[PDB]
Amino acid sequence: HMKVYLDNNATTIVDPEVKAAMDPYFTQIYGNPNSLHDFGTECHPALRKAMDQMYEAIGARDEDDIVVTSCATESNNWVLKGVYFDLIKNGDKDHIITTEVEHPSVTATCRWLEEQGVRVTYLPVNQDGVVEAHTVRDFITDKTALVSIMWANNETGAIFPVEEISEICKEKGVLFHTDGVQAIGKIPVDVIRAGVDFMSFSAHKFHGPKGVGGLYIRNGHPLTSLLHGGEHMGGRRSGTLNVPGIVGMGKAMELATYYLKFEEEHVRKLRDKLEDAILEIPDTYSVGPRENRTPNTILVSVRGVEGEAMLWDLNRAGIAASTGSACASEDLEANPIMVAVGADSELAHTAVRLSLSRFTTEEEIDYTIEQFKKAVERLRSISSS
Amino acid sequence: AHMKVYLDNNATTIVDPEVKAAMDPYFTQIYGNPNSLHDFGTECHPALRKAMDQMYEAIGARDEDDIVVTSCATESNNWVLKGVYFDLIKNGDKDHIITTEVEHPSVTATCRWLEEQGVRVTYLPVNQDGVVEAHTVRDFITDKTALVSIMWANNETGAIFPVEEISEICKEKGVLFHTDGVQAIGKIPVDVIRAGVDFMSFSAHKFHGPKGVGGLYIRNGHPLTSLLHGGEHMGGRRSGTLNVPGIVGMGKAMELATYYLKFEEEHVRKLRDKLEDAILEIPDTYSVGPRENRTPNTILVSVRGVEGEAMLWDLNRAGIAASTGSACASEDLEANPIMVAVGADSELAHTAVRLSLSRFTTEEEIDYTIEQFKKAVERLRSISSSYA
Repeated sequence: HMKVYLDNNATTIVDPEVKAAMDPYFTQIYGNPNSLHDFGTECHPALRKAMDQMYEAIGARDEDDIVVTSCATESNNWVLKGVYFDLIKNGDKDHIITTEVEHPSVTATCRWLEEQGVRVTYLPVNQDGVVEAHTVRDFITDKTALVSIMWANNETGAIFPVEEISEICKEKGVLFHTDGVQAIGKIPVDVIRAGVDFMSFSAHKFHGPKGVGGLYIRNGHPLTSLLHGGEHMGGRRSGTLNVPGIVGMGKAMELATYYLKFEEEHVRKLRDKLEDAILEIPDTYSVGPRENRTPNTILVSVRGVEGEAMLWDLNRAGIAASTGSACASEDLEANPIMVAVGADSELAHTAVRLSLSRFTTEEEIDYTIEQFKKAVERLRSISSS
Repeated sequence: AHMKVYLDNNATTIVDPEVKAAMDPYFTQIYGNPNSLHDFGTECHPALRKAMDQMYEAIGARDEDDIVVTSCATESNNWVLKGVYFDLIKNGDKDHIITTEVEHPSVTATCRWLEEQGVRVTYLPVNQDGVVEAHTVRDFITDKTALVSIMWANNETGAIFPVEEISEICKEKGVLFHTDGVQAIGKIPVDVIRAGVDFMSFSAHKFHGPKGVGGLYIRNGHPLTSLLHGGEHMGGRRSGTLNVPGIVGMGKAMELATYYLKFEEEHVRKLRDKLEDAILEIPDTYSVGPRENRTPNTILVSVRGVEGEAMLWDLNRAGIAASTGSACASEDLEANPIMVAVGADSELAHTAVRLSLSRFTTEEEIDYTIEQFKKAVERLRSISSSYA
């Protein structure tokens, strides 16, 4: 029996060196950075180094702004509700474009905004689990305020063509926000090559602590504060700084870009080994093309078995994984495949999501393969066909 | 001379080594998402349950009430103000909020933005004793008042507001009552039912908890439109992955704060009174606010000849951390010169030195601060051409 964590898309372990970087800023270094005395300013070089690491990690420039939030949920709420306030309730706009596969912090916010008179089109997702740039350009009107498309999906790992969406969005002169939580540490992130106006991210996705996130803004574009008050974060988000959170997030983001620049094959090779091994089981289908998928993600549908049952038989074996919505369909060759769908569909079935990280060992993978085979055989023997 | 001494506790506090020890496992040892169904995710569930229990017991909340964990009391204040505006003003029949001129910027600036959306706001001035009394709030409530938001205790003077009577008046008039209780936890007894409040904001890093975590208490699970929408974290009232270390730390810190409350009432109050008496032995010095209505750990002293910012800077050169506080010159009923609390945006305001202790303050630190304070006053009065 071995405990194995493959739910990294939900949360990640804090790198011990990141935790060590955070350690002094609880009891040793505790002053408020907004104070003028030496106790308050003692953490200022650490905050500056952290902010520099974040700017460097995402390819932001000096002109741009990076506001530290409590989580990417805050960031999504902030950009959606602030653009609604700026260009819809006090502007001449009334439309937002997004996808039916976004994180709940975007979907539920969009539904509340629709409860405030905003027209929102949740764009359906194509066979590859992606939304393409021509659909969105066909859906931009003269009243569209904002296009909000996640950078990569958390259930399938599919990468969205955020750059092409940016080109079109700039053509129509509409702001572009992306939920980039799944991008940091897994794919190259250059927010000027992506052309996005706003980007949300979360530290606990790339081995930073929980309780700290960020929102990126291009060229300090105006965005009404979600949290008003004091002049923390350039007067854009009030409240005492989560000093350990900031220090840790910066260290984690630097480490994420280092391990993507060199440790890129270790995670990708283990993901592909696991996926090949699982796909050698009869009547298994992996959702989404691997060549457009983050290196750490598999979303597998097992026929005969149900995703929750597969999840709990894995959990009994010490393996943590999660669920993902999928729909039954075919390709152009008329071969049955499993494809992405919004969770709120009736044609969705639960597939098993397995997400690795840079801390996954090959032994963990051998154990996971063996236990996956075991669970599949035991459970197909007890149900349906 | 130089000794580092921290007397700016009303701004932020050191994390109790026990709170840090309670937090340590929940970064790398226990890291699963509490919203997951596998054992990795649920492993932290008992710590969250225990922390939530610690909070409810610490503030005297009941089982019906809700305690939603926020990122900071700034979040809580923004949430309560903007949510009541959404519920009872934009989609209701109210348009008035009553508050004070001495609120934290989290509430003042929010109120000004609400005024920018058509909300009538009355910033009630604060009296000589540095407090707003219940009868004036009653005089200002109409049948359009949606919410009364008055801080529990002031962060510059430490003056305690009569939140119980204000609640009584609010309940007679049937208007919701929110308090910024950040300054109350660890310094005064906090029972949110005896205070009669409908909403209360608090922040962990004020009572020796970590930065990045706060809370909002809600009576009886009163409806309040979410500031952060999404998943159903915190009963669907505040989305976003739980700050597990922050929650555990906040629970431990709140338990410690209520335990140490009598240490703070006795010993810390004794050290505060020593420092304040010693400082008041200097000619032309005035303590803002009556002590018999003040949190045990706070002094706001106005010096006549010296300027507050200069006094802060050379005190810091001596290793002493303190802060500023707004004050206005006045007289008492006997026509004796006194310094009284005033909003920061007044032009009749000058800077007084704020000194705030904690349960970690030593009598050596107090003695050193007394000596260095006297030195700085003498030094800066010795350079004045005006002072006499």
